Amino acid sequence: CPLSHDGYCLHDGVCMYIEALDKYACNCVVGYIGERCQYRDLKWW
Amino acid sequence: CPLSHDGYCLHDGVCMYIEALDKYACNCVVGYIGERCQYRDL
Repeated sequence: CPLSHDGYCLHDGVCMYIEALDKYACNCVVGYIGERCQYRDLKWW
Repeated sequence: CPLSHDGYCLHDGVCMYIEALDKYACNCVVGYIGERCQYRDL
């Protein structure tokens, strides 16, 4: 996830290093899913 | 949307009642796809 893009992850998410995923990905807010959190999971609340 | 509680259409979308079918529809905002506007179309 582009650490310079600034607004790469959508819906108030934040690009960072997720250890559990041992990668630099989008850390979305509870509910959203997808590479940049573009999708919403209505089954997850 | 006569519904008392807000949130049927996520992401600033407006809801509407389709009498003929007793079904609810949503008027998502541009860039949003889905029955209730869940998906952002990039």
